[PDB]
Amino acid sequence: NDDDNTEIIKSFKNFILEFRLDSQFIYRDQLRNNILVKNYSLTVNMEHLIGYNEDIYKKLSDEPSDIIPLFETAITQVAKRISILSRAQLLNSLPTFQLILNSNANQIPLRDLDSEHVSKIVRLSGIIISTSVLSSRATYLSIMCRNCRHTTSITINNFNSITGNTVSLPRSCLSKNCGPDPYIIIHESSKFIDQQFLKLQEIPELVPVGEMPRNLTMTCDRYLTNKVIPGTRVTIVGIYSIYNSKNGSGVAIRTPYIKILGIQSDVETSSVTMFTEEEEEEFLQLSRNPKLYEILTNSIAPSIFGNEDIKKAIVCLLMGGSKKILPDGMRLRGDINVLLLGDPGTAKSQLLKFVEKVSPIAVYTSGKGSSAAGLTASVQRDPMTREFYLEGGAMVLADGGVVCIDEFDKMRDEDRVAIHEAMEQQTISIAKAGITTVLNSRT
Amino acid sequence: MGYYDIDDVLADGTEFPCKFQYDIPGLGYLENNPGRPITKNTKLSLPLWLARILAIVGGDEPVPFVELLPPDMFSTKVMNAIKTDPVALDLHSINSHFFSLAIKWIMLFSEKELANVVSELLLQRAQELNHHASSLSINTNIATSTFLLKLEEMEKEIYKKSHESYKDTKRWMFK
Amino acid sequence: SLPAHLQQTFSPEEIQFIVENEPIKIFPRITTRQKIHTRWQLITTDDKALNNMVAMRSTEVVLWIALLLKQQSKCSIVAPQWLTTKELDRKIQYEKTHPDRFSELPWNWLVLARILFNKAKDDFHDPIHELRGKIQDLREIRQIKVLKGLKYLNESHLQLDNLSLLEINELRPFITEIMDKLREIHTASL
Amino acid sequence: DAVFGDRVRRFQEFLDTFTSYRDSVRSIQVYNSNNAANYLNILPHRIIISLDDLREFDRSFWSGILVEPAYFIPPAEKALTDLADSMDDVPHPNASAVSSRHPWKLSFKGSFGAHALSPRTLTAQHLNKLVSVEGIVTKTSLVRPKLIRSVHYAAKTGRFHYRDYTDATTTLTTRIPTPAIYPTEDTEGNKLTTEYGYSTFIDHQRITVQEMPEMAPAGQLPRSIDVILDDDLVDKTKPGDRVNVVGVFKSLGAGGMNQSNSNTLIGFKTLILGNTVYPLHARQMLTDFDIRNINKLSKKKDIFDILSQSLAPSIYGHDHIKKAILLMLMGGVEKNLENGSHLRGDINILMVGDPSTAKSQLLRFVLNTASLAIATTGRGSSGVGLTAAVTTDRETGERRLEAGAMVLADRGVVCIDEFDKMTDVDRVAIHEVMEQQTVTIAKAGIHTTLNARCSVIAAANPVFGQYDVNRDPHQNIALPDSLLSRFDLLFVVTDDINEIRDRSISEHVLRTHRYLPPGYLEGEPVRERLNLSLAVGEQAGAKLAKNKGNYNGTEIPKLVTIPFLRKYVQYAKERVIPQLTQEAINVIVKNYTDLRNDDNTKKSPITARTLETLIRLATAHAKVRLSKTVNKVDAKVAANLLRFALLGE
Amino acid sequence: YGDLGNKLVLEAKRTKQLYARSNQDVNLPMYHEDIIRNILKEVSNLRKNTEYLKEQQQLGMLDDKVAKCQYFVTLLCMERNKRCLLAYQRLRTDILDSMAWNNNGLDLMSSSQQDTNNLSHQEQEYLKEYCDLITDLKSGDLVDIDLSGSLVPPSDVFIDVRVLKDAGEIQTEYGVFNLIKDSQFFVRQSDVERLIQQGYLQKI
DNA sequence: AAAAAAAAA
Ligand SMILES: Nc1ncnc2c1ncn2[C@@H]1O[C@H](COP(=O)(O)OP(=O)(O)OP(=O)(O)O)[C@@H](O)[C@H]1O
Ligand SMILES: Nc1ncnc2c1ncn2[C@@H]1O[C@H](COP(=O)(O)OP(=O)(O)OP(=O)(O)O)[C@@H](O)[C@H]1O
Ligand SMILES: [Mg+2]
Ligand SMILES: [Mg+2]
Ligand SMILES: [Zn+2]
Repeated sequence: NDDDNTEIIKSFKNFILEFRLDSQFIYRDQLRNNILVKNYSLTVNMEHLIGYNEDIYKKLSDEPSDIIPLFETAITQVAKRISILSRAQLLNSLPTFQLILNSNANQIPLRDLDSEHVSKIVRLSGIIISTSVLSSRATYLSIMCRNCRHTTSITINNFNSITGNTVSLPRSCLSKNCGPDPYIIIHESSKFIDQQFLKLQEIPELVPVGEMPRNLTMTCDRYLTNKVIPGTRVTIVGIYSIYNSKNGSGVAIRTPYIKILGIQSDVETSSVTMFTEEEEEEFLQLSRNPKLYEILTNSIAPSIFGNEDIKKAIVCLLMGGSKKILPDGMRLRGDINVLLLGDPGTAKSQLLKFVEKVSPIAVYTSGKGSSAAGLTASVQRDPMTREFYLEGGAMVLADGGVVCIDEFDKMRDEDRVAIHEAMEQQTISIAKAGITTVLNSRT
Repeated sequence: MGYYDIDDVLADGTEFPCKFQYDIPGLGYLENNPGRPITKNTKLSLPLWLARILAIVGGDEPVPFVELLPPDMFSTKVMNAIKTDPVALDLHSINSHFFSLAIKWIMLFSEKELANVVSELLLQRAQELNHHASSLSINTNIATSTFLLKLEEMEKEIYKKSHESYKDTKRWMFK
Repeated sequence: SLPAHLQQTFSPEEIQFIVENEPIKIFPRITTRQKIHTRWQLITTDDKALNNMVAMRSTEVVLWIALLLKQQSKCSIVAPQWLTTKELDRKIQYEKTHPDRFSELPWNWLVLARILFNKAKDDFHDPIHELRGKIQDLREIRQIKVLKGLKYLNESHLQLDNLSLLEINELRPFITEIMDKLREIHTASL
Repeated sequence: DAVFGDRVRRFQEFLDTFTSYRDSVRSIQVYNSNNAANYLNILPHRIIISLDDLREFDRSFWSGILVEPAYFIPPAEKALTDLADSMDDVPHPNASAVSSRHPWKLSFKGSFGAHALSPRTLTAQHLNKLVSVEGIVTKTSLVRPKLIRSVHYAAKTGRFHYRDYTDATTTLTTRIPTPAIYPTEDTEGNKLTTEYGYSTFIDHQRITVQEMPEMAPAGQLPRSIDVILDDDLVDKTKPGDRVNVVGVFKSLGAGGMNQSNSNTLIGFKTLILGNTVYPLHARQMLTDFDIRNINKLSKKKDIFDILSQSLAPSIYGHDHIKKAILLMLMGGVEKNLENGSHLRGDINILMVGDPSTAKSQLLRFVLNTASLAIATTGRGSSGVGLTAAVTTDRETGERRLEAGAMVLADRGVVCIDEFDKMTDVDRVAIHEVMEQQTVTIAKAGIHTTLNARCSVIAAANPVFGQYDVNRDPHQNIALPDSLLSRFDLLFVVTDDINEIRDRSISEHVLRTHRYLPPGYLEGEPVRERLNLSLAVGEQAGAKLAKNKGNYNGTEIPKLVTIPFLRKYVQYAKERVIPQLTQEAINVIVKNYTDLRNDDNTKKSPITARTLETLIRLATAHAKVRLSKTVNKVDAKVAANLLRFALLGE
Repeated sequence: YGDLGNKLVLEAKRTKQLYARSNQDVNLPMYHEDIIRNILKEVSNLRKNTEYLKEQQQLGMLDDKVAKCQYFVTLLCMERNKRCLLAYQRLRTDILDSMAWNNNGLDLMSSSQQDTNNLSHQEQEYLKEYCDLITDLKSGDLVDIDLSGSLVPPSDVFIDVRVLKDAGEIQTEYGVFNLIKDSQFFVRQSDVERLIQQGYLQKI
């Protein structure tokens, strides 16, 4: 039982210590650079693992949830080996290292997931619609008894592979005549990590005919948290597993969910500067071009013919102005507004979608299917605890970017007056059900 | 102290609080009404390059014309803040030429309690500087950038030189 | 020369040049012993070895001459003693058993290694990858020891008994600047 | 084992080293003794230590406190209690009160470094560590006492027994749980009667603090954390207050690791045991030379014009608006009579004008410079939820009223934008407040009258896109006259086109935009900054550093800074209560009679309530110059301002 | 008053960054002599004021302390302005010599800025004088050494070279090279360094 | 109990 685990750990250690192409051991230097900056994590490219040996890839693809903790403890063993001197024999504050995977396999649409993808590694893409608040998870628990009153420690991993996975309390004491489970939890001298929940929605253009989009639930932990914001297209690599809901129709039902292993995002969470040196040099070189203005102006909607001043206005809007502040506290606006008011057939709507696509943060909405309460701030109540809480609309979702509104005249007169302050001062004030909050929205 | 040094020249331009220890008729013409003389104990914010010499000239009881008040940059609060945890301190906001002005201030006024604390501060920050410099990519979290934006003006030169040295060594090593 | 700040420290190319300006042993493939023919008659190397030479015998030449002959089929570079597994094992054991002393090692460390692995690939009796891995492990150990030792920087002096050329060069600017700053701070304080 | 004693004696050594805390403790003791039997305030047994001195004394203990307070604070508290017991000297104590056993809990102040966080920054690796968090008070719970130690007596034995109870939130260290079962029988079966008046009960309240929405990530809602505090400081502050709370951040509860869990994804509960609370206020006490300077400025002839000009220096013109705002921020006194009931005391101002004439900016300035103010938008508010709400508390299971927007602004000022766009229904909710400054809630079995004595300032647009000077003033304003008659001052502003004014305002606005923050270059945008270096903060009269106010020279007339003006307002609103005299009465009656019988066109009709406005304006102007009597000059200036606001120059 | 002078010096710092980040001699920025001559005009006004003040001091109606303090203040003003101007010009001359020393002293007008008109006429004549000095320096006892040659140590004898620009045929010692566009040579390293420095060859 | 969307008057 234990020998196979040791063999697998040894195989992974040999892989990580031996993998070199040309004259560089890439993973060891990656570990060094990660430890030096206090980022106890490692990234494995799947193609390298396949090329090194196929049996390890086969085992990982067969039972991922069981295999992965062995790899993630081999990583920390190697890190302690290649970072700490034994000195013929301390702090040793190195937790279990996080494993991150990347792959280039075929994508699978959300609606195509079925009973045959249970406990398998899958890759898929979607849109982020909501992020949950972070929560704590125990990893090393100090357990104390009452009658015999001794000390014990429990080590728990985050992978489950099954609904239970939980050793709540050992039956009987450790050897007089104590109870069944006479233990408590010593909250001090305990170690905790962080977990977060996310909701994913199907990409609009792959929705089947005459259907509505489907949502799914994903869970991430440690360094993968606090990475994605609502409204960002992402590519996820994870495990499609199921968990029971004893609190919650039918018989023997099990709600599926996704455990996040790796996230790729187009924006790369850049919006302080994090760009590569080569990219910064390329941007400076492009800015040195004597005719960058015409190059960018031609770039705005190349399939639209004739409009020039409109394209210049679009470029000036996307670039944006300069925010200013004053000693007495008065704010000054730093955005530019463009209104297109013309005859039909002049391709007004085709520019809006292109501007939405270009901008890093943009939302496209119609003035007909919209409401004043549904744009700035919606006051909802939790069905469980019955408490008022504030849910954002569309204008707050596009803060720091641009908002695309078409058919501005069809919008109701009552609705169109709410945007007055939201643009004249870029701050919205809500006084509903005793909630008095000033919310920021710059767009 | 180099005549043709840009950084020293820039650091010489900061303003220090000071007070007119002596009353001089006809002064203040460069700040207020020229015909109105400046009275005694008048507080002003003067640049270093003249406050240093006007406070030592004397002129003539050979009291100098101006007396330099303790600047707010060197206060007990900052001393406690740097003594508590210097590695995480955002010393860039307090000043951009902090080290050079500290050198000049300690030169004008010998204070054995400043050299040791400043030395310990920079010694502690140097290890983090080297740790970040040795971390060559093979693209980073928020910690590296948020430390890098807390740096002093002069520390950037050390960081860049170390990074270039390590990059050159790595480039020559792997070919 | 100036080139910005390149007047204060050596470039890695200069380090490689100064290292490769060193003697080495060679097993020649040809013979040019004088008929008892053009004299080598160099100006910065003993030509007696190059002129009085015979095949399948040991002799000492400068490293760059050995490399030039290795580019042709006139050379067979003899590997040094410290490029073998049985010596590197006792070496790594020495560093592991002694957590305070830098091990004795020639100052041409890592550089002769890079050059020999680059050019003299087929003349090693031991497999190349194992030797490269052992060298990498030694590099990691010495890096850890250097980081451990750097934690204290006195303003008076410092001692580093067994650091190679590249290790000294890659650390010179940071240590030099920090020590200069500390020294001038102390000097201004008194 | 013995480490507790070692820490206790080390802390005793540290306490003996510094002699300030001993002086404070003996002062508290002597004050408490004097409060006992001499012909209602008592000092709590709490002392605040500055951990800077602790760090300067012993770094090991300082680090132990700031990393793992669970093993360091209790020994310090025990040592402090032992010192207090040793120094105390009471020869004839009481019976029930002697068994209180207050352990003299501590409070901290000084630099925290990396342990001063925000509600969003709190994460897993900051657990079990002393922290200090800034934020805004969202909502509070009800004060409910909880048991600590019970006292029992048996008639047959005649021996008083006691049993002690503790919970997870009671103490920093986890211990074996004890239920609330009352011991009623002895070991030999003797009856035990619970003795009230000898047992111990401590107050308990829970509050929730929210991160400030101003410093939030783009497109992210604010997040909040909850704080538990007990015993002293149990009912400090209120919802809608900026606070800094220092305490221990620890987890509690099994959190599903027992058999009660239903699903895999079970998270723990986190909570902060607050140690101390400080008012942030983005300080509030005048110094001696501050009072000297205030008197020296008030004895000048033209202080009021200087103060009016000092308000919002980046707004061109509108000088009378600035004077009106100055008089409104420090309005007249309220009157109560045994037969006349109550008389309104403050001033409300309404402005109407065509777009782009700098009304909202002045409103924001008034928000920033006021002691207390609340921002409200007409469209984004509901009248029923503006005054009070009904919410069921999760703990007690009962429904209690939650304070509305205007109630929080009691004795403050409320600014409403887009007032004319605000729903007609909710308008009546405003009128009630304008009637008697009291809101009555009679719903779901609660009948209560809530005090709300605030002033309201609003700005509204005319019915048309631009003001029509040739039309009826009632025609241009959508609001009914019933509420318009309440406002004391009505202002109409128009952007008359004139090339001279256009050039002047263009030069001014261009001058404003060419500004650079001190010490920061112009090539890069503004970057966020960290908190203050000091978590909790705190030669005279010869410097005038910020007393004179003129930061930059631009005109012969003087200027004053915002902090000095706010200090002036704080001093004036408290230290002076002027009384009117007959000399101003004659002028007031003469000008009222003249204005009423001038018999010409006017912006609005006038009635008897305008004389009350004149009286309180004269009172406000008497307050401005810091006099206890009202002079005729105040009547003259009030009449001039009213004529400007109603006739026009 | 010399605050405007700081505006120059700060700008100079940015130039050093252009020298620093590039680590290469290219595109020296166009001068700022307008601010300099404004400073010269105001310091001339300062000198005139000082001479007038000294005149009144020698006349007798002026107080000695006022005269001495005004003289000290003005002298500090002149000193700081001169310091700023010299700090600018020293760096300018240093970078000028920097790119003058490596291009064989010919200034490479055939290829770097084209017209070099962003330099002042005084700076241009200084550049010509320094090129004259560079030409004279290797005309002494070091005539057999190319001082303006490569500074990378020679590491290999034969390299592959790929043609970058088209030309005819160029004679060498004992041979001739015809520069056909897009051709690859297998020649000696030390025979094509002059061409490589000029930019006619690529893929070292 | 309080906010928000829909069809008919
Ligand atoms: N200048 C143009 N160049 C190319 N195609 C154009 C141009 N103007 C209009 N079109 C074409 O007209 C069609 C309809 O355009 P679109 O619906 O965007 O017009 P619009 O002005 O937004 O209309 P509406 O006011 O009726 O909403 C598109 O297929 C678009 O390609
Ligand atoms: N006298 C003035 N001084 C400075 N800025 C001014 C002045 N008059 C107008 N402005 C500028 O006009 C702009 C319009 O601001 P704002 O929307 O607050 O004005 P408003 O009159 O309250 O308009 P609205 O009726 O749309 O609320 C601001 O950027 C403000 O700086
Ligand atoms: Mg359309
Ligand atoms: Mg406005
Ligand atoms: Zn037991």
